[PDB]
Amino acid sequence: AAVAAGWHLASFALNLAFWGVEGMPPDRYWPTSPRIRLQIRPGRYGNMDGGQRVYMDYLARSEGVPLN
Amino acid sequence: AAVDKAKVLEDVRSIISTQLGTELEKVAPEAKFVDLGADSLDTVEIMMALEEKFEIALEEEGAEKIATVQDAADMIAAQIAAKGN
Amino acid sequence: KFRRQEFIRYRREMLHVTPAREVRIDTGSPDFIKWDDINGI
Amino acid sequence: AEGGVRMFTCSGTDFYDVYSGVGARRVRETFDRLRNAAPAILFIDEFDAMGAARGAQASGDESASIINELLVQMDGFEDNRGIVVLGATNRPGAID
Amino acid sequence: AGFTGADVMGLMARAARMAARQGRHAITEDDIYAAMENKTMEATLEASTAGDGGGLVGGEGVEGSPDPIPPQLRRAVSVYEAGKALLAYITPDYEEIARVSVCPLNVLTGFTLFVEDEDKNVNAILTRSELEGRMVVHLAGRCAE
Amino acid sequence: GFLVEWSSDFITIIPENVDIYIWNVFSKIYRTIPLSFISTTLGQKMVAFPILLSLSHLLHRRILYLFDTLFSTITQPDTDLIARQEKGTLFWDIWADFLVTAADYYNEQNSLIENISNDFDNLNKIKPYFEAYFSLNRWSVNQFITYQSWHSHLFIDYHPPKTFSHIPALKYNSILQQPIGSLVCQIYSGLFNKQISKNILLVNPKTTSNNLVDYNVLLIQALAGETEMKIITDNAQRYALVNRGFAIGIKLLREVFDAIALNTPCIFLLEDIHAIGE
Amino acid sequence: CLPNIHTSNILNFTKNYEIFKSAKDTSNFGKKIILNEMQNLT
Amino acid sequence: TSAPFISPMTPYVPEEEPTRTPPSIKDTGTLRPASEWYPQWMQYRRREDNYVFWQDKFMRCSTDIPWAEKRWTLFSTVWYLVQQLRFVGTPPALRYVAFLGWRALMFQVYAAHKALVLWQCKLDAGLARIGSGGATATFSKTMALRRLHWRNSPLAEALYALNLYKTGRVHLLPPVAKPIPRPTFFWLF
Amino acid sequence: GDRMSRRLEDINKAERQRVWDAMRVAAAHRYASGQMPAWFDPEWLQQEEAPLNAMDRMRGEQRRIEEQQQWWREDDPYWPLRDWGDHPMRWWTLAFAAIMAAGGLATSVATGYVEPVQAGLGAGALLALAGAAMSDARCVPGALGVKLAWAVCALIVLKEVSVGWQHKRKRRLAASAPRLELTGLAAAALCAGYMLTDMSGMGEVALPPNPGAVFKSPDVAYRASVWQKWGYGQVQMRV
Amino acid sequence: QDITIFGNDFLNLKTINYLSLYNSKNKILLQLM
Amino acid sequence: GERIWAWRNRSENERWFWEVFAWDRLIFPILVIVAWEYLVPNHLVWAVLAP
Repeated sequence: AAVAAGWHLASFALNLAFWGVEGMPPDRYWPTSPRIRLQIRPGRYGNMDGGQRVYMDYLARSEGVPLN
Repeated sequence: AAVDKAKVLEDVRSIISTQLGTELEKVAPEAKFVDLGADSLDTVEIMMALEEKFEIALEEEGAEKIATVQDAADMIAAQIAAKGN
Repeated sequence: KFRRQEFIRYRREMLHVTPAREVRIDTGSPDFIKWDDINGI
Repeated sequence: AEGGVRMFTCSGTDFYDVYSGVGARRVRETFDRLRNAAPAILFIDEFDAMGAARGAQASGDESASIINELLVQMDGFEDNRGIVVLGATNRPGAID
Repeated sequence: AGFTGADVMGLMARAARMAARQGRHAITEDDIYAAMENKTMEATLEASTAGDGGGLVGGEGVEGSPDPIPPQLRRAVSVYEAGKALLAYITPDYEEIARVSVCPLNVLTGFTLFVEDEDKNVNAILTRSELEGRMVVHLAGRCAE
Repeated sequence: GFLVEWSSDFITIIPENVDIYIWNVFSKIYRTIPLSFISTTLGQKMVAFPILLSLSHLLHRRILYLFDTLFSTITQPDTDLIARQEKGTLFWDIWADFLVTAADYYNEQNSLIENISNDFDNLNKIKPYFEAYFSLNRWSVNQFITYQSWHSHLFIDYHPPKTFSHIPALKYNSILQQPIGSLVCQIYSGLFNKQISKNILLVNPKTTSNNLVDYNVLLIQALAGETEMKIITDNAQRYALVNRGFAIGIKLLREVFDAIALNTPCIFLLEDIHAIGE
Repeated sequence: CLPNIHTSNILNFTKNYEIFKSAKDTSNFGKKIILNEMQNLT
Repeated sequence: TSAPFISPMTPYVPEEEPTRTPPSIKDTGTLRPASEWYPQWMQYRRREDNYVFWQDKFMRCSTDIPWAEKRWTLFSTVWYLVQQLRFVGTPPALRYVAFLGWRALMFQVYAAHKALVLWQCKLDAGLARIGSGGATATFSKTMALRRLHWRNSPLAEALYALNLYKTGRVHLLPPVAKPIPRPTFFWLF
Repeated sequence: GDRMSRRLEDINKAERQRVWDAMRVAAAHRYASGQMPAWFDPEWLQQEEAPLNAMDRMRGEQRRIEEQQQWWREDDPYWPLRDWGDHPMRWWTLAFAAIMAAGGLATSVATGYVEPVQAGLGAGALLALAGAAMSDARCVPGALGVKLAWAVCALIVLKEVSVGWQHKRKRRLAASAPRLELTGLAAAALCAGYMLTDMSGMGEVALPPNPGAVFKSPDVAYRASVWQKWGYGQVQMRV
Repeated sequence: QDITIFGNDFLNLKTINYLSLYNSKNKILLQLM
Repeated sequence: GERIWAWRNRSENERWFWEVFAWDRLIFPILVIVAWEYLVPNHLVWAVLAP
């Protein structure tokens, strides 16, 4: 059991030694926004004028601003 | 191109001094290399130390005709002079 | 992140249609402002 | 005719009406019609009617909106395979 | 003289850059003097060299600027700056010299940096002796050339 | 309430920073698969090393693509939006165009009445592939994008196709080596997402030649192409609008500045600053 | 700064030459076997 | 004189484009590593003459690549996997530790090589004595430096040893070693 | 300046040389099929350099040399390290071909197996042809020769260390396993010596370029060509 | 009296300034020839 | 960073190969055809016509 756990622990330690993106250059086959890479853009229907309102607070829901 | 022979001469003198064990004010800008406590298999060690200090490569024929610390300093200054081109 | 938070705040506030940006005076820093550090005064 | 392609046309007037917000949907729809009907060539007379420079008689939300949506249809997600926008003007300095 | 806080912080940044250009990491005082000289010469060559005109830089490779600045044109600049500094030294109660230099930013002129005291004539006084000494020092370069 | 969302399409209500968060977490979780696979399998015995390297790379990319497809499937329009699409297209662009032809052949509610009346009075997907004979993911070759992001409800450009071989004159201008070189060295090492922002003056001589070329834009787009970053460009004349002694655009500019401050890392171009700097 | 290259002449030729050379590899050392086939009694 | 039109006194030897990028500007011809950011000579030149550092960087990295380093072969598309592992699949910390260890090892290797070169100069000075028979106990600093910078092929040092042991002539040296070009086969490597 | 003059002069010299080489090739292809204006002297295709570059070099050389005068062979021991016109690894190729053919015949008669003599004679013949074409290292055959030689010695090393020799079969199964013997070691030394000398020839043969190499190319016709070949002729070039 | 060269005979303003300020009389005579 | 810049400039073909070509246009179609023909009983309507 110790060996079979130490494998996962070594892998987790290795993934920890990364710590971020410092050292990682940009890449053009892999942007950071999935919508650019996947060519996703809204159309005409399903467009509510006061839907933008909702949009804002959803952003405000995740940008963590407890005002909302 | 434009090289400061003063600094080069100072540091060549320092390297020679530190290599042989003679005090810096004794090694004159024209003192040859056998009179300062060095044979033939020791003028090559100080050549190596010079290359190591300045991180350049000495031309070999010009190294066969080194006799005064002035000519050593002049060879090194000419090497550093023509670096980018 | 602070810029993003304040932009979200202000844009929701103005689409719903203060400059009191006080600062706290820290004293433990080495750049602490001394009373008579000043010169020619 | 000699190119053998369907021809769509317009004018500088019907689009520069001041009913606010209508221009965006208008240009969106006409460009989508071009795309689904392509190849085709859109001829538009007195283009300088809409393509005026900034600081004109607007508050940057009606005219700017319609010419920015013209842009977004011309450059943003370009799929205009066979489409050609052939404007007609005689004051080529006034275009934004 | 005449600097403030923003000046000195921007000076520290440009001084770090000037210290990089000589293959060092620690800022020396010579890098600060070089930063002053660099700012001054860049300011003067931005005013001289403009939409076209020009004819003052010396390291651009274009038909205007020769690449190595021929040697007969370096002897002259050195003679010029030497005569100017020599006359500014032997003149009683002139400013003090901080750093003499030749070919800053590759332009074909020298640059002598003068330390002066703001409390002998408090930004307002000009006596006759001082003006005559300045005249002599400004003709010395041409005369030595 | 509930209906404004429940009757609208999915992507217009959800922000993009949310999906960017999801993607960052996924990437950070699975970014150590190749090394673990390689170490596990590897202790003519090591003629298989190329095979295990190939397998590691292919498997990592498979995981990434499976995320991509699972994402892009659940954001398609559902039954409501597809119904809206096809019946709106039958209601708008076949009936109303026949209506327009009828109107301007025959030619305010009363008018629409004689219209509705005077016109009441008078009025195998595969087969073509064989018929042609018996008688493409542009993202795979083109990774250059124009976009408007972080505020959809700014015209950024992603990965321009330039490089420093489109400006040979850089190779000789001995005053441009150090700044541009330091910029590139910083971006490639990742240390550019944590530097204080900068300002730089790009003076170019007055050019009224017969050329449409400008080497400011050329140099900066070459720098945006060499590193595969994104670039934002705007002109200053578009913000020197004043009326009644009130300059409107001069706060539009601070607004676009604090929007640039939300899409890091980026290059912001701003040309002809003397228009607001005399 | 910038050197205002379009009103120059050496910059013009050197620029166009380097761009052309960098576009694509256009060296052909394997077309010279035709030079080793000029006297054949066949 | 096969040349019909013009034949100078020196025969024409064709020139061909280079196949590898030059040593950087910073490295010595020897085995010891470099100063790892700034060379030591940069300190003895004018600030306005050290644009060659960043220019040499721009050249080796982006502007003059010899079209023989951009050949697509079956060998390079697996070396790509190796290099991409090293650059994207490893965390920079382990890379840094390996870097330090490699630097230390290379320093020790250089010290060993220098000692060996010195011993070689002794041995050759000793053998030239038997060779010429008489007075010369001398060697050539030329050959010591050429040995320290790897400028001699093995055949050259063998011929030199023979020439010393038979005729002395400690100032007659092999011509020089020429640079090795980059091997190419076909779509293979 | 004095630093841009050199750049200009090297550009000019390189361009003159390229044009003279293209001329030699096109004139050869026009004269080997009849259409040449009959004042054409086919010995001009032997002037390698260029007339202009040659006149420049001759003038400069005579000026330099005028203004500066204001086994064993005890007269030159370093006779091998001199350019004779052929590849260095040339007598090794022929020596190895002779050794291969001799060993093949010897062993295949002294045993009765038909494989060693066939392998040895094939290897000998191909290495002899290679060592013949390697006798003029400046030309194109001088390069295809080293290519053929490396290929043959590599195949020898491969067969030895991976399949072994038929005449070296025994009853056991761990002793009749392929290891590296003398001939494989010699062939490996040959491949290494070829690679360390010169194999840089014919460098324009590789896999064709992708749409990934022409993404940032400064030319539209070339990129459209590459896309069209690799199956992307319809993708829009918003470039 | 290395490589034969041909000039481009055009005199800019920056070139006129360089020649006027830093060159002798003989350089000017050559340009006029 | 400098090393990654030099390495990116010399390996554009290999990069596009491994990112766009290796699976989608080389390995996946081979695998798909072999897999389909391993299943799918030995008739003609199934082994040739529907493929």
